[PDB]
Amino acid sequence: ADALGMIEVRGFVGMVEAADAMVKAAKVELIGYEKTGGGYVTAVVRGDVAAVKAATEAGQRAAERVGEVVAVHVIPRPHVNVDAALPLGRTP
Amino acid sequence: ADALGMIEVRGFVGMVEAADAMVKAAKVELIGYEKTGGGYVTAVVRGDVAAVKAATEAGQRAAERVGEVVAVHVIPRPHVNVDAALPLGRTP
Amino acid sequence: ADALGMIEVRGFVGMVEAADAMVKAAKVELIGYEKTGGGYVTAVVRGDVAAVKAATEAGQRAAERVGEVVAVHVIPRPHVNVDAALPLGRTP
Amino acid sequence: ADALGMIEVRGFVGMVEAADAMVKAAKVELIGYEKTGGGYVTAVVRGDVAAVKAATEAGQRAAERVGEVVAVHVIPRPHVNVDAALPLGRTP
Amino acid sequence: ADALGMIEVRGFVGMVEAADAMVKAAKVELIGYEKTGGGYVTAVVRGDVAAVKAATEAGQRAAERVGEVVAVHVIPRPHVNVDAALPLGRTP
Amino acid sequence: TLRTYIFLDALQPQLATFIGKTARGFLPVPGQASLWVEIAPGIAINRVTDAALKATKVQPAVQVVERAYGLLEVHHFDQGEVLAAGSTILDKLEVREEGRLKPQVMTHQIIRAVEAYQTQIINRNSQGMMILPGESLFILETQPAGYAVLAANEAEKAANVHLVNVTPYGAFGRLYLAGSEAEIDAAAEAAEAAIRSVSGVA
Amino acid sequence: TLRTYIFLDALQPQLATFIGKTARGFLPVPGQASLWVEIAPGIAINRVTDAALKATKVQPAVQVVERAYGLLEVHHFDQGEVLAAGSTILDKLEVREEGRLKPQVMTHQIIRAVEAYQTQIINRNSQGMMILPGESLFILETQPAGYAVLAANEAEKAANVHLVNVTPYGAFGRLYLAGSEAEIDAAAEAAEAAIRSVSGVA
Amino acid sequence: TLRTYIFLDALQPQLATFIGKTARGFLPVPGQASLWVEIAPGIAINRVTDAALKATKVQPAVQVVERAYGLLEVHHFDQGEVLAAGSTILDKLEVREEGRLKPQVMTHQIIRAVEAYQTQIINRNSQGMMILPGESLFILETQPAGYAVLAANEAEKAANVHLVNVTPYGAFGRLYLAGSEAEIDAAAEAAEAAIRSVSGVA
Amino acid sequence: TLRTYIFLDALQPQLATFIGKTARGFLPVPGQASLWVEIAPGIAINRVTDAALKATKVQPAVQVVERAYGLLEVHHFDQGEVLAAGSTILDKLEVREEGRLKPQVMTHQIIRAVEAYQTQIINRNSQGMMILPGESLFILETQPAGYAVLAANEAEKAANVHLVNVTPYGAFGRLYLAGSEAEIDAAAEAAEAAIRSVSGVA
Amino acid sequence: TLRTYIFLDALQPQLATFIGKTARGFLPVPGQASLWVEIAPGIAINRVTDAALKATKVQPAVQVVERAYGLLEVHHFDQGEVLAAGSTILDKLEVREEGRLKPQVMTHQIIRAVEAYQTQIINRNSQGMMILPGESLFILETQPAGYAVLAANEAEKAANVHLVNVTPYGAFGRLYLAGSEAEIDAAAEAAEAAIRSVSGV
Amino acid sequence: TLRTYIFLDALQPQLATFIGKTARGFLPVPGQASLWVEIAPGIAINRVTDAALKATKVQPAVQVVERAYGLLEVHHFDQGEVLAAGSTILDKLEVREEGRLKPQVMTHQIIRAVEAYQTQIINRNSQGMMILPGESLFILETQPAGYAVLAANEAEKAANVHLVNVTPYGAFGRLYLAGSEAEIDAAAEAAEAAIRSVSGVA
Repeated sequence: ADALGMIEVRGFVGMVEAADAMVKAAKVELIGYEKTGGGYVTAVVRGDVAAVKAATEAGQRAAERVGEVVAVHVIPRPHVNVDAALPLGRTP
Repeated sequence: ADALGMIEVRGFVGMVEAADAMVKAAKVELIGYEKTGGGYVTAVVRGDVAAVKAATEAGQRAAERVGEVVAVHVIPRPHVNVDAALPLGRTP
Repeated sequence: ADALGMIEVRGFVGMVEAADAMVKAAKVELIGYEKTGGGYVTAVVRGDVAAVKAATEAGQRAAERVGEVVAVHVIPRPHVNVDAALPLGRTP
Repeated sequence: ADALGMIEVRGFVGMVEAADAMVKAAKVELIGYEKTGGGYVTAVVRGDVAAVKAATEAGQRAAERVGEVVAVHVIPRPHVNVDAALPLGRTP
Repeated sequence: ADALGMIEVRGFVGMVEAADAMVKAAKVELIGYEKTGGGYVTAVVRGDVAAVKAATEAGQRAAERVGEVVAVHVIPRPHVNVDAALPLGRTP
Repeated sequence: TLRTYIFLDALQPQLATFIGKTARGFLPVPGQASLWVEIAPGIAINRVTDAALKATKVQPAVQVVERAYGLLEVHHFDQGEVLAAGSTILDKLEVREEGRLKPQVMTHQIIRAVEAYQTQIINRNSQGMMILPGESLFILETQPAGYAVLAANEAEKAANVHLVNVTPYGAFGRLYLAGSEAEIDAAAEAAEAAIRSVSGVA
Repeated sequence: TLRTYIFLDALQPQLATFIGKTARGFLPVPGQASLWVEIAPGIAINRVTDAALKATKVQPAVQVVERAYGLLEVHHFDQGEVLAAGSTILDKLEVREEGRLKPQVMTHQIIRAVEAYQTQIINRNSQGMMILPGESLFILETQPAGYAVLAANEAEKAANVHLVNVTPYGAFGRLYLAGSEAEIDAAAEAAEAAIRSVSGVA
Repeated sequence: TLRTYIFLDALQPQLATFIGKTARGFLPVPGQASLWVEIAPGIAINRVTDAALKATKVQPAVQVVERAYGLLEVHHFDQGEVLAAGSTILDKLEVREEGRLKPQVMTHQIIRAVEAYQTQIINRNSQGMMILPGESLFILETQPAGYAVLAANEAEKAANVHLVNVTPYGAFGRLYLAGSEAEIDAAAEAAEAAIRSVSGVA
Repeated sequence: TLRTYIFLDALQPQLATFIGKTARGFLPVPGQASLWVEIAPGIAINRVTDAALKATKVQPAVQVVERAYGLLEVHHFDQGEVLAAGSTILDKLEVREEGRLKPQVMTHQIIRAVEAYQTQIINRNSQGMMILPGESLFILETQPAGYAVLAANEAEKAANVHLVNVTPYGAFGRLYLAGSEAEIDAAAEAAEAAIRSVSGVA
Repeated sequence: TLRTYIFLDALQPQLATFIGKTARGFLPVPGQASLWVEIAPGIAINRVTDAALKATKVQPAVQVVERAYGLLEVHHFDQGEVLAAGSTILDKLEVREEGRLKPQVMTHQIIRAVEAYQTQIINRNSQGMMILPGESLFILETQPAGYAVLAANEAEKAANVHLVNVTPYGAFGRLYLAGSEAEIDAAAEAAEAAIRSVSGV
Repeated sequence: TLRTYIFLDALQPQLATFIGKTARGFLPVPGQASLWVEIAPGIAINRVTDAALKATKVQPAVQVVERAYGLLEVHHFDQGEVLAAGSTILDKLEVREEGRLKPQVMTHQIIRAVEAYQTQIINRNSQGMMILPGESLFILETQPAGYAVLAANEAEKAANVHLVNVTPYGAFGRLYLAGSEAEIDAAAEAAEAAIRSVSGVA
């Protein structure tokens, strides 16, 4: 299964800059974005483990200047129930 | 793949004033506005780089008189995945 | 020749939890374990560097709260003589 | 007779790292490993006098970063009774 | 054309102690001894350079306890005329 | 004055291949030992090289004279030959082992996911393996210039990276590496752990 | 006289990297569509290039006026631009699609486990990725010289190899590839099937 | 430390052609906007270049690292792209617009009617348009070296001269121009008026 | 075997400038009289050169031995010296004036309003003045190769163009000429009338 | 297709010096025994070289893949090693000793008392020792191109000359020698007698 | 600032041959006079060279500008012409004969019976006559850089040696010589007697 890298920012501008600097700094796939309400938006990139790790470590470094970065996380091998339950880019 | 400009305002009135100042300031195209919930709304203009770089500065100068401007940022060349997945006006 | 990941625990229980956390963390292959006497055992997984670098860190973070972790080390390319002479799960 | 190089490390991880340093830093024959209980494992390389003296330098330099190095030693010509009675690789 | 090690001792006893120390300290070949008269005798060992350079130092350190060591010198690559004309063990 | 005295106890294959690609001398093969000597001033190494060539079976590859940075690589299979050539070089210079300058790391940077336009500039001005677009890039400067080959040797020996360029001469030693991100991280760890584990005069 | 008209639908990254390493012109990036036209006499290609640059928005990398023959590369992302440039070139030359010379394979060889003494010479005399000792080599010549980029592109597309060298201009186009044994075997099968899949004039 | 930050808002055709004749990376076409950055130290531009290549659509030509004079040319049709690339470069360095060094003219000599024997040495050690025997020669040194392309751009933009050479690297920036006497006078006036109309740290 | 015997009565300044930019010998100046002798085999021209240097005081600029052919330039201010050197050469070779091969034009084309993408390539691999975008171009190949300097010389004797690149040794002698439209039209008319006015052996 | 198979029993020091000045490979020392195999097409020599390196311990110096031809040099001190490498090469190509092309002399000239205006061009356009004005010059073309190294070696083995240049790969093998008059005359006699004593096709 | 002003009153043949092998300019012949003027700074010699060429019949070979060491050689048969060119150069600079720096000998070494491995590195990085194995080697540094050709001329003039590489441009002047042992001894004596017999300012 492909990996997972999520950046949750309070603000759409920080999420767009995060999701831009993640795809400019690795070979990942920006599959979408999640709007959990109250200003919190989460950008999701997906690919092999070192690429999404470098992508989140660049997207955090880019989005802290233009917003409020709340969460930065990488899951290297998510279980298939997460991809089959949550809208995270690998729903069969 | 024109350049990108976003104004995030806590408040609809400041966002409408920012969107009014940006399209009067230069050659941009207000493609829409994103409502992340909780009062944050982000107006998006899209055009070539020295137009949006003056437009977002005029929108930051005007929208600080009326509301709480959270983030002002210009992306000079957005990646094709950002335009393809995120709702930033140029979905093919 | 895949990369090497070794977790040495003074105790069988911490080693089994370390091996479980490694094989649930990334895509590795638990090839076995070594019993060097005196209560020291060593779980050995093997996979490419991006997987095992995160796998051994997850195994160390999940093996400190169970047993006593002695050594954690990742060898990105073992030589063919180590795989031929020592029991590291790639004996020809 | 072929010259003898021995690295005794308290732990299997430091021994595998020391053997990986030795068989890459020179041109020796890693004949095996000796387990004397209590976590003391000894890697044995065996080449000529130029090779093992430069192999165990990298072994001592690379095994101190991962654990406890008990002993590092080079014998340039082991006596024939030592290779006849002790299992150090050249047992007839 | 292997390397060369020579220990000159004023006295037979120190030369025999040096020739006994050198062939134990490394893999060299004691080819002979040269009686130049007046008490000076020169033990000659022969092998690759890191054996003879670690052999003649141990032979000097052993033969200083018993006699008058005149000269200790190692020749890493003796010329083909030196091996061919002088009695240094490798006359074709 | 001895700036760099480093003994590469084994030449890993991309390093020996890259040295044999830009050798003004005899070409080395992988598996051999190696010795790099960088001194100040430069022309005196024209004597010193000859002393090594009169002493041992070693065989030189790169010998650069610039009146402030001499250079000499000598390589042979038997490591005793190369160590005795080192003793000959240090006896001709009348300096010691610890008299070498301790290398310091000036700048290490990892420039992950290089765009293609930068790869054109990097591979046109290099000789090693080509950098592909999207691969990472580890750049390095060491003081003095001679220890960059040591950094390249240990970085190849640890990880699975592509050797792009190394510069053993000049004011400071440059090193470029390419490959996937985790292997570039492991090679960066190898180069940093290999440079500052060298004893010498600060 | 049209000697080579080949249309690369997608540049594999090591091929485009090697071309942009040794090009006199605008450097291509991977993923672009390429077109190689080799004609005789060698100077008239300066006409032919102009025709493409009057019709489409294609962009040239390699325009080599060699000692006998003239080689043109043009490339662009949109394949409609490159195909319209090819139609403009074939109408300026007033020849058909299958008016090119049929490519002929002179020597196709797999050299398994190349010794170090050969590898040092091969990758001293090349400008690509270094062949390492112990790697299987694939050597290939095509006549005319312009079809070697087709073999390089297809052999990289259908395998996992390292491009050591390719020479798309001259009397005979040459290809040096290196890699593991099964991957060199798959690349050899793909290239030998791809060169014979081109029709033309015998 | 920012030594040179200059923005050539239009590449006049002999300058863009000379840049494209000695371009390391992607070579430009005339009519494009260009930007030259020279910094100290040198290898730190290898990061900074990539930053511009992540931000804008610009494409680089000359990227020279010499550990004390880095260099980066970028160029594109849209002047906003090149200005935003320069803003990205100045933000990555955390310096400002006025942090650049104010260029000083250190030698300007007009050699009227250069005879033939000197022209052989001048064109044998240059790349641009040839100097003819009997034509006037304007030579120029500017400090720092990166501002010489500005003087070359403005001297071509004002007068009808031939660009013999411009060296934008090293310690001092070199400019060789050739042509008839009044046109060389007007080009000299333009270059002297263009260099000292740049604001910066003295 | 005499392939080319051509006598330039006066070198135009761009032609002599271009020759002296890329000559392996004694550099000629504009206004001198020149004589180009290309023979096959290529080494035997070292006899022929000596013959001139045993008779007259003429001076050689270009004496180039190629893969197949050998080219000799000789030059002096006095046409009596150069014609006596030519008589010495034709008596050493024991041939006549018309024993030379008759020059054949393979491709004479005028490329009107050359695009910028091509003009960034033509002088990327040239040796003379830079073609500028928008300038019309005349390309030319003559066989044998030594006649092309005549194709250069008269083409500047009857027009005012820029000599881009003339290759006078080869299998195919090549000529590039840039400039404005009607002016290179007159240059092309003069060069095509100059080549067909040379008699010899078909 | 074998074009040139020549065997040098001993390299003269100026020849081995010039070869190791302009080689791409493992440089020979004077006194070694050498072997030159030029075949067509030029890429199959990459096979042929490998065959020698799978049989013997010889070292290759010059392995040049030309426009249409391909040249291999191998050398070692033991002539048994070099002759076994040659036997492995000739059995890999499945040809004989006389399957090589017989070399033709296209041009041989002794140019006496070369004046300075020619010597400057000759030495600028060479890679070996500098020609001096007043020295007699010997020029030579051998086809195929490999045999010129034989035409070098014997021409120094039976004279005392200065090797200006030798080009052993291309459509014509080239030799420039310079020296005193009698020594250039003896070198010319030795080189012509060495080239005309090679059998072939 | 005048660093080196030396008047080679006769070019001995290997020196004139070596200069005419690597001169970016007109080539000299043996028997002519010479004049090596080296100034500080560099680009001013572009005027000063012209000051020779207008005034006298002299004719230059080497003209190097590096903004710290501007160097010029001129040569002609008539020694009065070369002395008049020297007077014109020293009048243009407004310096005198004794304004030159007195040359000091930094490092002279006689390396006897050089082994064959070192000869490869020496002749691969040189242009003169090939050093043979077993022959002696004399290396020399002079301060300033321009006085190395004086020692080369006088050492060829005295003994029967082979000039290997004289480097007059750069930080300090290098000299390599080869040949038999007693001849290298006499040439070393001649070079040391020729350098320190020059008047100047220390």
